[PDB]
Amino acid sequence: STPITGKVTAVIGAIVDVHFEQSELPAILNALEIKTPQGKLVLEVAQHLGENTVRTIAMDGTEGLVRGEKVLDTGGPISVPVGRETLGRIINVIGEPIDERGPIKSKLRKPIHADPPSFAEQSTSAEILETGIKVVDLLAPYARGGKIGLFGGAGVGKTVFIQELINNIAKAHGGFSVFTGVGERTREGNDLYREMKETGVINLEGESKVALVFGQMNEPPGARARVALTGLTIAEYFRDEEGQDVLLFIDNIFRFTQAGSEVSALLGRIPSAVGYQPTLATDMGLLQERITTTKKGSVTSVQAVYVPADDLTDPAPATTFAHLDATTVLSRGISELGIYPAVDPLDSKSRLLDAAVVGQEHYDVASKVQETLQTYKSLQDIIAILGMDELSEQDKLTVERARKIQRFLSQPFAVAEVFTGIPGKLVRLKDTVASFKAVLEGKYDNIPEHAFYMVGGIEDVVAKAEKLAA
Amino acid sequence: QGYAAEISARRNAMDNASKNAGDMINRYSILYNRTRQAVITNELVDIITGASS
Amino acid sequence: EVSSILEERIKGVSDEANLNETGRVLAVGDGIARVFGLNNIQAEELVEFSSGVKGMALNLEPGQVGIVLFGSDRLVKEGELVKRTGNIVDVPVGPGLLGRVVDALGNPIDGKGPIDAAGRSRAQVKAPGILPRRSVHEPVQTGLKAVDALVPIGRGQRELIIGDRQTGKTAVALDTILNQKRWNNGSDESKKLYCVYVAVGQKRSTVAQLVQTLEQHDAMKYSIIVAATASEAAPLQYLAPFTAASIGEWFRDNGKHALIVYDDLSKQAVAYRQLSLLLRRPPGREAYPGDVFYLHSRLLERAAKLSEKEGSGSLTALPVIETQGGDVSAYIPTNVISITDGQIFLEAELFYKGIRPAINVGLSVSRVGSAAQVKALKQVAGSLKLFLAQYREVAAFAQSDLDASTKQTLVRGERLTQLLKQNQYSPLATEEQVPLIYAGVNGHLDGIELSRIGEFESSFLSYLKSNHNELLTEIREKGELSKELLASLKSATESFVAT
Repeated sequence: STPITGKVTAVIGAIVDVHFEQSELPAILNALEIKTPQGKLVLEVAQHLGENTVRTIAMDGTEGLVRGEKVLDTGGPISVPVGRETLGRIINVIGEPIDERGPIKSKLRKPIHADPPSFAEQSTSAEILETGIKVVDLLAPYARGGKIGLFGGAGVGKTVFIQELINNIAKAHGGFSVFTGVGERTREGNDLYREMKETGVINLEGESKVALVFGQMNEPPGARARVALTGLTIAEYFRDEEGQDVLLFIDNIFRFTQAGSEVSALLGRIPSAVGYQPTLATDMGLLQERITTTKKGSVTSVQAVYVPADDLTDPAPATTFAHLDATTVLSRGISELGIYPAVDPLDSKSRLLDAAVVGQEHYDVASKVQETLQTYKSLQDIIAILGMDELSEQDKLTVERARKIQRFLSQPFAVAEVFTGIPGKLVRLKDTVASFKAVLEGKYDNIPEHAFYMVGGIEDVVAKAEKLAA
Repeated sequence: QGYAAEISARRNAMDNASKNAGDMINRYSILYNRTRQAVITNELVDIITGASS
Repeated sequence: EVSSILEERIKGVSDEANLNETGRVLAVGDGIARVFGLNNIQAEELVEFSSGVKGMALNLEPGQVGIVLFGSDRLVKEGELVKRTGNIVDVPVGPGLLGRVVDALGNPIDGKGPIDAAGRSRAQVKAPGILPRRSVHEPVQTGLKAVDALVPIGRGQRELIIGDRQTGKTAVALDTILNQKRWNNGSDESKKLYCVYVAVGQKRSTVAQLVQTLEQHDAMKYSIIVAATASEAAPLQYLAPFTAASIGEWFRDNGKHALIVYDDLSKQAVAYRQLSLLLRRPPGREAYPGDVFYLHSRLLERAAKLSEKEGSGSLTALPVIETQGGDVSAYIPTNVISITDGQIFLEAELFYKGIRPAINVGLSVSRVGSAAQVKALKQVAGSLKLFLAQYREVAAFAQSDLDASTKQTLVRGERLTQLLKQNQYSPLATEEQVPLIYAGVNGHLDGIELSRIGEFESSFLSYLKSNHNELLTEIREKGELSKELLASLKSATESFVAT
């Protein structure tokens, strides 16, 4: 054995400090393993405290550690398995196959901490992903190589949205994907595992076109923090070394922020505003910066974000808010109105919604939608008390058009056939631009309002008009 | 006679409404101001408690 | 070629000499290495570790000198030589920095070879005093019609760009940079504003987009972009505006003009919080570092307008502050609002309502005001301020049986508001700002229906160019509107409106 043997000195909470013997001190961010009857606890060295005492964060349960129990050093940051043999595994924070397909047949391991690609490396891009979801396509399209971000509330139908997105985007995407789950419920986990086994994305006879890194919220406070990192490294291997495009997806990334709050507190750093870690900015930065479209390849993150108590002024959603390219804020109110997807049309902004980028026609149609809806929102107060009994002829037309546009957003989804039962609908990008254009022009202002509820394109609006006619 | 009385009443009524609303603005303004102060203090105490340890 | 350059480089490193002072890290945690040693260390001096990371020594504590690491934690490891660089934080400054994207240290991150610089100047030097400063007196035309008329911006006076989160705040700023191309290109050296944009805490992808956009509008050639990206370590982020100010000083001192746009000071604040709390310096209000008012005030007062004694330089500044949910009572916004000398308040609702730039006319103020504004533009847009004021007040009355007077206001007001929109990422010359605004002011465009206002605008410009580019040239060069010029203009507008 190595003369690198440490004896645990304090099993505190997750913080467990080890007291290595003379000159050999494992460097900050390396990974220590303590052989245990459980298996291997991996502890990440996180401070050096002087006098040959390192202070490490546990990544597995700390119960049963016996003070003074010998600690071996791996010698580098938690080293995952990476490969094309990582497709169709479910690997956990410490990178062990937790799906019991037997040993991951990896050729390489890589560190979980690797510096983001330099300023020189960055390369601008702007290509338009076709979500196939009406609200998304028209009013804030997503872009390939971007950092798409599914910001939304607590239980505002986040799961439904994510499920639809996986169905569309994943199948469409050419490259592999890594679906990485940071701290989401194991009920949700099993559903996702099952769902993509059914959809054949994970084909355990064939070769899966996706990998999984599920760390779930029953895992020790430390592990939740660096589980996100574990996932990043699988994506990096694909992006760089294997040169293919990727489509990393992480869920819910607020949980990454939240996780960081916990291990900050335990490490004993004086808590900052609204209890977030002092390292709040830089921790967001390390995750976000790493995932970007280099000249090597392209990785398009789609990150769910959970807005605690539906207040997006809270420091944790707000910190995340900056980094992501194409925000879509799913709001509770819009959900309550019955509009599914619940994306709030007046709050979704994409930075690649620019007139040149999306084309002049797309731009004009979408600009007109935004103004029409926004006016309606402004008028909402007047309508509430005074009534529509002093709203002008123009205003009455604006209310009517806006109400029609407002409910034109709802579209039944393919995974909402068990949540609804109206067959899912995916409209083309071109079709969405056209269909909304017609509505705005007032070409279908003769159609009754309920025929815009849960329909596809304009053709469907006409079809529902006939249905009502009967 | 009626139409004039009606519109005259509506003017009178909406005028009294504006006054009543003003009073509510002032009352809730004081509540707002206090509430704002309280949040700053309460938050501050939490930070202090942490540092003190 | 490249081989020759490498051969030059190996030759270009020489053997060293005995290096005074050393430390051994006592404990390194949290990016706050605390080193025991460094007997004589100047406060805030740059110290270089064995590993190769650089740090500065913010806390000189009674027995240990607390270096803050400018890179990843992993680099330094407990006990290891900590060399004393011996020069307090300084960054290369010079005329030569024009056109290079440089990081906080000053190293070229654009990869266009070594930064040629004419001095290295310290990054904490104190602001111009009472007698050095002479009051603002030279317009800076940002080229956005709304900024230039509604809220004039003059040389050497900081004015905030405080607005709601990701309402394309940066766009309003970037527009200013583009318009400076018009004056810049020429040969009048008492007209060139050499802008420096300081991107603090923005993702590397965003700053790459910035770089490309500037190159696209052929604007890198009077731009220096100090970029300390989100990835970069919290000390680098901390020193990023301070460093930037020093880059600006070369311009100010040498007597050019320049505008440094600190984007966004809201993130600067967050970085200072991270440093202070991690160094265990006492916490303070809203968990922001105790002296946070003092930090922001130091940065923003380096901007000034030098007296004619001191070479008549300037250093306009434009901090950008991100208002979290528009709560302008928040501690970091409130401090900055006090420090600054003006505000432009971009409102999210307006942005949504299609008014882009989304300057809320009511809640913006210019405190240096009429000192700026081209004399011509001042004359024909005093009215514009007053008209819009009425339109705001009479706005809510737009919900019946309305007086003719009220209706007149509404027609004029709606048309003006529509008129002041400016297509994103394109500036508009001052010589065409004065004509366009003239039309609205004189009420010629009151008759034109709202949908055609936009079409009219472009048409008016082409019409002005064809019919009387003599008129335009006179407006541009004379820069003051004489009654005879206003006469010609009235005629021109009449002719244009008729067609």
